[PDB]
Amino acid sequence: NMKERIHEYCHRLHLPVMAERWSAMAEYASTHNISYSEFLFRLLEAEIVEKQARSIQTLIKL
DNA sequence: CCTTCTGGGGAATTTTAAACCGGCGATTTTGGGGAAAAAATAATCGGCCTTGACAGCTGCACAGTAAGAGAATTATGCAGTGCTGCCATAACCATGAGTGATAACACTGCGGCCAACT
Repeated sequence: NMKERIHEYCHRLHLPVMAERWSAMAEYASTHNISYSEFLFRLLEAEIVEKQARSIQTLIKL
């Protein structure tokens, strides 16, 4: 199906965040009118928020 | 007594039969090509007719000559040792040439560090 392959690719790119955020943003856009560009913008926003949180945690760990 | 008729023979001419040679029309024969059929030769198939073997197994004996295996004996080639002489090599200095090295930039290999998944 589509969801399983999406999650596969997301994890292969090291983006379980992508699997999680795509669910939320997809639900929101299906419940709203989000142009594909804005949907992608929200996707990248969530990805980089989680990525920056992880990077800060790793730096503090070091 | 005389006249007319007839017959034989030699020469000239005509016709028909026979034989040869040539010309003309027909069949035959030779050559080549294509197709069909027959026969010859080789290979493959089935089957009948006839008989050998299976019945403990073959190792040994003698004949003569030659080969070979083992042991003893002998010959010879290698090695070992001493003394003397000759040839090679090695040691030094000089000069030339080749290669290992050094500087600089570019590309690649290896080790340290960071992150992602189980």
